Amino acid sequence: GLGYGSWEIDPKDLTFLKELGTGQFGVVKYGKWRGQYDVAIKMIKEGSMSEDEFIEEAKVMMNLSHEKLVQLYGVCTKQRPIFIITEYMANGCLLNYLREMRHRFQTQQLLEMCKDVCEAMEYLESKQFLHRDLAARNCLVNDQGVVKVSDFGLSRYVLDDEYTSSVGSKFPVRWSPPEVLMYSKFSSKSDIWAFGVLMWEIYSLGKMPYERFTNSETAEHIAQGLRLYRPHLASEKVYTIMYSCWHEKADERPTFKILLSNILDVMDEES
Ligand SMILES: C=CC(=O)N1CCC[C@@H](n2nc(-c3ccc(Oc4ccccc4)cc3)c3c(N)ncnc32)C1
Repeated sequence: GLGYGSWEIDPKDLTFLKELGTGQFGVVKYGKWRGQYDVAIKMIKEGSMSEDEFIEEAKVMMNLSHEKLVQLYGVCTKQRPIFIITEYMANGCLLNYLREMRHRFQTQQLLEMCKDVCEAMEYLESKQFLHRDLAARNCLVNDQGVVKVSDFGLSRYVLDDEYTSSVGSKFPVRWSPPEVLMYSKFSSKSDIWAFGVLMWEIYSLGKMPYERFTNSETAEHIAQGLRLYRPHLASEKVYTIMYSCWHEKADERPTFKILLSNILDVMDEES
């Protein structure tokens, strides 16, 4: 209505129902919009984000739409803290979901999680949109067990320097290819590398990549041409797919379209 741009939600239309905890960038709640639509409300703590840049980017993010990508519905920016209003994903963070041994996952379920993420990433790649921090901790799971990609591109607006540079204590070293760790060279191929590490996280039921190493040791391991090795639940064909994401030469890594074709092939062969 009057006073609101197409990317702006009126916070008065929100009903808060449940505290979900603190996610990356701030406190998140479950609620309703206009009494009946389920939403998540992510509250951005003051001083944590480059707010005007994020608001401009939110306009582009609103236009992204894919069934395996968490939908951004709008933002509430007339007050502090600002809110990010998104699709609600009842089963929460993928990393925590993988770590719950009660699920007793079949490998076909794990491969479907990989396919869900790959479809979202093929869509982002088709829009020339980099995720820049793909990992299981940045994927969500809905009430139907569908995994969707979340927090896409958001790292660009984080003000805490410990998260933003390779030399920072909170940088995603374990999901980064050699050219990012050595030279800060981000590209579609650094999202491909990260996707291979995410496939390893899924097939490992949420183990930390390079679980016995520090970040410093991981960077040395990778720079020396060494890699993660095969999770017990991954078949040789699944391992070949994730390993292809880790070629030392970025231009020899597949695209998300190729990875999708490889995953569908294994799904058919392992059906
Ligand atoms: C370890 C506990 C666990 O599960 N957590 C940790 C506590 C909060 C939980 N969480 N987070 C979101 C969410 C909400 C908004 C959002 O903004 C976007 C910004 C840019 C692009 C897309 C989204 C990102 C994630 C979220 C959600 N949507 N639905 C349910 N739980 C959520 C996940």
